[PDB]
Amino acid sequence: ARGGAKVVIEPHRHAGVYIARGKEDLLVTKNMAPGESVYGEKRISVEEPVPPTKVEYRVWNPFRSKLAAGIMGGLDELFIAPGKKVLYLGAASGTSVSHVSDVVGPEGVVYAVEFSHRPGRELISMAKKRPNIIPIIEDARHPQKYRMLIGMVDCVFADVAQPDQARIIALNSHMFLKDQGGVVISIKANCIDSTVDAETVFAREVQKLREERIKPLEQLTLEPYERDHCIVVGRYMRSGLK
Amino acid sequence: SADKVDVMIIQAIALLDDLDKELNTYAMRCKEWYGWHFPELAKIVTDSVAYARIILTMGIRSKASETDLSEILPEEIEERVKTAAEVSMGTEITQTDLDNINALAEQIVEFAAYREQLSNYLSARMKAIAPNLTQLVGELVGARLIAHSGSLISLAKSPASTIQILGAEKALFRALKTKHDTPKYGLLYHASLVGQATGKNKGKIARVLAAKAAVSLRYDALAEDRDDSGDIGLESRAKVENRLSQLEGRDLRTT
Amino acid sequence: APNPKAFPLADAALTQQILDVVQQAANLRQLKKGANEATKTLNRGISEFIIMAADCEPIEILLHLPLLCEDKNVPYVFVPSRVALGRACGVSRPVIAASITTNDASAIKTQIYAVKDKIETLL
Amino acid sequence: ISCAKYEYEVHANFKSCRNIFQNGLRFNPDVPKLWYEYVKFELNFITKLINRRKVMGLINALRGDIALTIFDVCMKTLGKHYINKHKSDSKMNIELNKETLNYLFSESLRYIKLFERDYLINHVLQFWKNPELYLKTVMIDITLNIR
Amino acid sequence: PIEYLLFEEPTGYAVFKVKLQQDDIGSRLKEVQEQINDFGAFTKLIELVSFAPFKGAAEALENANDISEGLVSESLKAILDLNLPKASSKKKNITLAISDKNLGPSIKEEFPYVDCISNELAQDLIRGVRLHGEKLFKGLQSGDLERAQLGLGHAYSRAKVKFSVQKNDNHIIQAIALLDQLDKDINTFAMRVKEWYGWHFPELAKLVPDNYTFAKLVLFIKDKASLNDDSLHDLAALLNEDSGIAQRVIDNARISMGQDISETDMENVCVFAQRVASLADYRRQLYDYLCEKMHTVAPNLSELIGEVIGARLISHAGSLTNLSKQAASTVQILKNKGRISRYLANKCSMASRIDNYSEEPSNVFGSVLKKQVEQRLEFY
RNA sequence: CCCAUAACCUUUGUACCCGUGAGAAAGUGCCGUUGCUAUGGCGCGAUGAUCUACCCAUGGGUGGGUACAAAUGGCAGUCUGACAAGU
Repeated sequence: ARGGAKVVIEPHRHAGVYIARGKEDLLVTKNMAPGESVYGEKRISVEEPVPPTKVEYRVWNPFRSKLAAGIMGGLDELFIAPGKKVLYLGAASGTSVSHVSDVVGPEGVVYAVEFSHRPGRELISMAKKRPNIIPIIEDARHPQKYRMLIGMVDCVFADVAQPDQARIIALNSHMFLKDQGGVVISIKANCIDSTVDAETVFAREVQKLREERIKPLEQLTLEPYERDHCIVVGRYMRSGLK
Repeated sequence: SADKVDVMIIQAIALLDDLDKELNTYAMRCKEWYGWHFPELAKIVTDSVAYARIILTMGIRSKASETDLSEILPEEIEERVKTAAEVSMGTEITQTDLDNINALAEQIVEFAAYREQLSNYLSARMKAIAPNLTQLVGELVGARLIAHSGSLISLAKSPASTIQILGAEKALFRALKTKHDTPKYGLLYHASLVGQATGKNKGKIARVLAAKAAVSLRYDALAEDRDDSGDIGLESRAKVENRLSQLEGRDLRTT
Repeated sequence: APNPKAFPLADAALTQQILDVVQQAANLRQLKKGANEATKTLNRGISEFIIMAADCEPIEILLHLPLLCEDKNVPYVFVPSRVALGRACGVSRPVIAASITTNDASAIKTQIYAVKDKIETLL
Repeated sequence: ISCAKYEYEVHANFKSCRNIFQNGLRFNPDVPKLWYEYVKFELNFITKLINRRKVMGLINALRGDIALTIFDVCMKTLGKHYINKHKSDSKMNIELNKETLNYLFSESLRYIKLFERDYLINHVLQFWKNPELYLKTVMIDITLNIR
Repeated sequence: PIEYLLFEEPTGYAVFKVKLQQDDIGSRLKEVQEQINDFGAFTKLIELVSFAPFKGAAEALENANDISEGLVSESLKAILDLNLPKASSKKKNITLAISDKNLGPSIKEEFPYVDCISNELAQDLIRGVRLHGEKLFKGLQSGDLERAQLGLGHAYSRAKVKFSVQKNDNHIIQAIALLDQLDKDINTFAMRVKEWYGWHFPELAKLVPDNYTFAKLVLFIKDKASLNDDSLHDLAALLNEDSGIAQRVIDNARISMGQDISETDMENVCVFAQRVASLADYRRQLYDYLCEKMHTVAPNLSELIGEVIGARLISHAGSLTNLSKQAASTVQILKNKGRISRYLANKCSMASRIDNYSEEPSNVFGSVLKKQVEQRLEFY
């Protein structure tokens, strides 16, 4: 709540992410870049035992990040792990890419891929601060444009709003994803098509991915924060979907 | 005599800790600028004087590929830095900003050598004022002792077990008000002798060192004709060596 | 080779249609006027879409918005006359940026959605 | 170089050696040593053919120009290579320009040590011009005419 | 008939010769996909024939840009010449596997006798090359793929955003925070030198107020003894004699009762004062440079309010971006004076946005804004 | 060792203080130029009008805060005390 209360931290079922419990509950992560707030977010910090050194944890804004509803809503298995590599289709800014850097931690890496320049400027300055994030400023439909820069990524996330969504995830996954890999989609009915209903759009898109050889494990609706979305968690199998 | 000034000695120790603190934050600022430039130095080495001397030596990654860096850093670290220069993640930085980083690294080297010179002044003055103490326990902890409990004659007036305590008074009074175990070392942990010992031996060496230090202190501050050498200090050290050697040589596992 | 940063401007037809919808919004309280209020509205997240002009003195005051609009995936269009925009707004002065806010309880909701669809097509 | 030296010192199939050298310069133009050995091999084929024409006459400058033009494309390529080797302000550009020119002309004097010899170096000097370095050049001019 | 495949790496290019082309018609089967997974059969499929790396970081950047657009580079043409055999243009075109169906035309128009292939076969094999990666290269490829990757990523992103150094402001943030720390330490070292020489001269401690004249005085005057007429004259060339402080300090030096400090306290307070004066010179220089970089980056701020005030504003902002993105309604700068400050805050918001997004400023409009500021000031 | 190298209060040094969004004020108003009347400037704004204790007739002294400084003010008092180790 206010900027003074004392709270308790807790390791989650998913690694990396922690629960911040006090009088009220929060979703928190560990920050690599100390002391620096990206978008004004209130931060917790702890001493840790040499004298103890100060580390810092950061709230994960559930009204703002389109992945935040994933953990609060509760996915069975999120493939982002404290050692793997994540491909990120559509980093608007720090608002999500910095948090995915914080959950993948030091050893892992994150590739932000985005096209519009001025978010590119904010991106590259943010990566200049934080050393696990490498941004690429190209269009998300041509891994043949950028195929020298990414080596065998472990799990793909996507939050693009363009109507090309199934095809572009199919392209990037077929290029760079490991076998038995993980894929997370954040899909918005209003930005694929309006008149047909949202759930029918969801069925259409999940059917398109099943055609594109990625078998979906589960979906979540993310009702209480933003209206009308879905988060799809699926597995790149490439070999015998059945 | 115009060399016996405890107020200058305590001003020295307070200045010493402040100087270390401000050196640390200044090296932080330099690290952040040259991390907006080129951070693999800041991730390979951390030692402030050596980092700043690299900054004084070379000024750009091409210059690093040109230059040699033998005497500042060992060569495997040097060439790893060179490989980081050959594959950097950085920009190129303007002339005026290079000049300012140069001036800052100059500041850092000056503060480091300045701090070493101030410690030299502290140690020589310590040997001038309370010589037996400097022969026995170490001038850093000697200055810290006088600084904690005030001045020389009062520190002499207090007895030996108090001198074994002096530091951890918070833990002491909490432990006595709550009826738990008293703390043993307190402040005398930072002596070279206790650094030689280990464990329950550290407890015994702690009380022994406090006692012989109390003899050194009472002879030192309340004498008329001090020889200014410290043979009393040396003999206390020798007896302490005998005691430490015997207690470490004593075996606990059966033979 | 690079565009002027007021990318993109619209047809005269889309300009006419947008000016009518913003005038009806001015009638029904769901139009808010002014770049400052546009910025606060984007921060509150209650902004549906953004009209901008391309003629004020100069245009970086209005050019701060594309960052926020692309930040929250909000459609933003351009019209070449701040004085025609003010006439549409029904105010005593030319306006450089206007926000159509969010309400699902509207009389012109469908027209808002229609023109928003047009914007997303022309983007 | 090992390939060329084999094919020349045992066989002297100078044509295949030359094509080896062409593709070698193509793969690595950046190597002043490779430029050095190619110029050496050119001059050795020249003096071999000239001793052959001499022993022909006894039993009874084109080459310098191709050497100097090889020197030309050498210098241009090396200059561009070290420009692109860390290509950025106005004063940065001026000082690094002076550094690069020092580099190239040190290397040109290395070729002078490798040494119509006077005419070849005079071409190098007018090529050079078109401070203390200026004095070094005019020193080389007058001492070369004494030579 | 998929004889050669061509891979590109953050270090360089490489070409592989195929041995055993997979039977295609089953390429949707579990078994051929597990052979594309495991290392056990991939080395049965593909052998190494050549690999030529780049020799410079700028060269890697330029070649990567070249591929990304789709034209062929000099290194690539040389590799193809030294690798691909001499084939015909009418019968048995030599077949090269290649990932980029749009790069295909340039290779075909370059070398007449090679047919590019971008089939799912080729996607399969090049995917396998990416997976088994460094483990295939037998030890040839030196230097981390990871570090080469990261360097090339930063370079490519910067070159396609057209990054600068002028439109950075982290120098402003760090320089102003350093300036604050310098002034804090310079006043605390003023207090410490004040007392630590006041044990020699409390008369000085009360006589002279300025820290810089304090340091200059304990520079020049050694102690309260070695004081003479030319010392008084050079003190007049220093702080003043006409203030009478010179007469006061020499008479208090005659009548002073503190310890005449010895040679070592003397040299130590000397080294202290010299260190403090050096830090003061550095701080003055760095402040002047801060004015310089403000007139460089965003001098509409210095135009409307001032250099250090705009700089304190950017440091509270976190960056020029966030100074712009902050709205003119919740800006906190430093009833009626509230009206004035509300107004100039709005004007400053306009100034920040223009000098943020605009490349180089409009101080004529800065002048308009400041003259309007003085006009609303003459209103109230 | 987690901080008496301080933490907290208290006493003195430095400070200013009760987000909303279209409504305010209510030949000439004040000057300029030119002579045998012609006339020069401006008269609200979306780029934002308006809201964000106690005494004495635009002074002080009380009243309360947070960010910064000094205290040899306060909480606040300095462990046990005759065996051990080898044969």
